[PDB]
Amino acid sequence: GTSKLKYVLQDARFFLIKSNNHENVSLAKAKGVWSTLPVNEKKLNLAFRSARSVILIFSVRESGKFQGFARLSSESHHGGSPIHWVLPAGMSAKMLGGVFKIDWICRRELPFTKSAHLTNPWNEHKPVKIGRDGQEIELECGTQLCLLFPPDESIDLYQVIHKM
Repeated sequence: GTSKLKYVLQDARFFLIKSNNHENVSLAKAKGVWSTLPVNEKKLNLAFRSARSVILIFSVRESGKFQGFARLSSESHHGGSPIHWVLPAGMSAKMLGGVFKIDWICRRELPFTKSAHLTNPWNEHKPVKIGRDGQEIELECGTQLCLLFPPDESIDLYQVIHKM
């Protein structure tokens, strides 16, 4: 192991990402991209310039779990291959903001039952599983949450350390 992981998380910022469906998280896992609404896009872009690592922790609504976490490797950008998200009905892809490139750090799941002892001071100390899409997670909460995930032996953090 967890040492390179701890190095990546040192002084990171953490954001809760809530997805309405598994297909979008699977797309993000396969393509290494994420997109969010502009209010969250601006917060993530500000954070990306401000911190060594900005970590997105993903949870699909009604799943009762986190599905993994990833590190921003770029600010948002527009143009390029349109990502075929499953949009929330109404659902203009034009309503989305730009595309963030992300490097996955752990693609394994963690059930909420394992994070019930972690509260997020930036969301009224509610359990860290609770929060709107884009909710920032305080440093210590976010670090301990990431350390709870089962190690993902498929990922080599040597590559993402060099991007810091």
